[PDB]
Amino acid sequence: MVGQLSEGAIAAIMQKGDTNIKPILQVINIRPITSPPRYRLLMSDGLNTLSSFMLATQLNPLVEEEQLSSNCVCQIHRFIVNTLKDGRRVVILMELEVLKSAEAVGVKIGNPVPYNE
Amino acid sequence: MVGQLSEGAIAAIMQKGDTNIKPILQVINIRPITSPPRYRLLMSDGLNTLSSFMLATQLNPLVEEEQLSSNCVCQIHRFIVNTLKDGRRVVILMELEVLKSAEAVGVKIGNPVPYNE
Amino acid sequence: MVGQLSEGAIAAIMQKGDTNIKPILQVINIRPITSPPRYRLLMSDGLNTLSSFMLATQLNPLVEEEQLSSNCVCQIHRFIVNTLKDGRRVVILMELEVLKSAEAVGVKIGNPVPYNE
Amino acid sequence: SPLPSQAMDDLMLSPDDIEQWFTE
Amino acid sequence: SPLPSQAMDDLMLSPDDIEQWFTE
Amino acid sequence: SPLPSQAMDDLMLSPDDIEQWFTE
Repeated sequence: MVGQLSEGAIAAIMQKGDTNIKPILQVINIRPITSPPRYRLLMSDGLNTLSSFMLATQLNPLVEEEQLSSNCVCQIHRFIVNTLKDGRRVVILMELEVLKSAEAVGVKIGNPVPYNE
Repeated sequence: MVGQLSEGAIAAIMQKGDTNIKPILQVINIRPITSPPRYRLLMSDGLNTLSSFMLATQLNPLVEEEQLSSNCVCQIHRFIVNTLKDGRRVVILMELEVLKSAEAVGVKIGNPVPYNE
Repeated sequence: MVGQLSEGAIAAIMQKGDTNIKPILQVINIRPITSPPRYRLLMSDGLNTLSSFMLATQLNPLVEEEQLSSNCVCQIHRFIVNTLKDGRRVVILMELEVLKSAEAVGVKIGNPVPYNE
Repeated sequence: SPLPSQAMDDLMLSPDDIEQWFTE
Repeated sequence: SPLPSQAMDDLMLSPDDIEQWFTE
Repeated sequence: SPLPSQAMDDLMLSPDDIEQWFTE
């Protein structure tokens, strides 16, 4: 099941900041931040979790229609990175495809640990 | 590519002098000042450059082994600030990690301007 | 300080699309899009911000010489509007004068909200 | 919104704006 | 850590994670 | 500027920066 996620993608993005990958990740948690709500995501690549993912607002209908929800597996097709003053890298998801629904997956995959910031 | 650097970190350090950030910066230039040589650095956070960075001497092997070199991107993990009589703030880098090598990055990121002292 | 910006200019341009005004606006952010780079701008008229401003390339030297930069206040002397298939109106700035530098102004003026497209 | 030409608008986000998603 | 932008990270805690502080 | 500790800042000039004084 972990073989279904892009182990090391989070570490790669955090170290290199490159956007030339299309990682498959699991949504662990989604929270709105109140114009359209901004959704923040805690995502997993099976190895690490990271809470600095944000959704571009065009993707809000995926959340609102319950396609993108906790435990679902999705592939990221386009993202950008913005690095804050303090060093945290924020990953803004621009295009993504849900591969497998939350109910199809049904649980957290594996035992990912927070990325060490 | 600028989204890879901690825009505003330099200004933050110069104004607040706080050390509770772990900024990602690009090395622009390194010069030794002649005990171990002391390296002085002109660093960029994408927005500003600043030439009052100094390396703690335990970090000298990173320079000497060519890991830390002009154009590389590094994250600062521990630093201290010392403010001179004249107002300049010197930033002494105690711990850092090279994220991306000079050859991987290959050029100055963006068009940073000197911090206005 | 908001009394220094042309409150309602953005809404006027977006609704009427007329070019017979010479609004005073604040630069909030500038990003190059890679012939000469094309700069895209998020501008404010104090009331609204809008991210569909573009710079004619003859104005690139103002950006490159750091006259036109984030937080500066400028007056637009000539512009054109192009409306995309999807309804967004792009404002291409042809002539402008910087009135007050970024350091003179020093902060975002007021609390402008994104124009509701 | 959402319009196709708004796809990449977050490229233009003020660096302060993003920080504030995390602190406010 | 700790970074200023991590201030509110506990907003993102998996509801199971918090339960486990109390049972494990 | 000018501050006494900035006296020798030109030691740190990017080699490209100096070239550009002569070509631009």
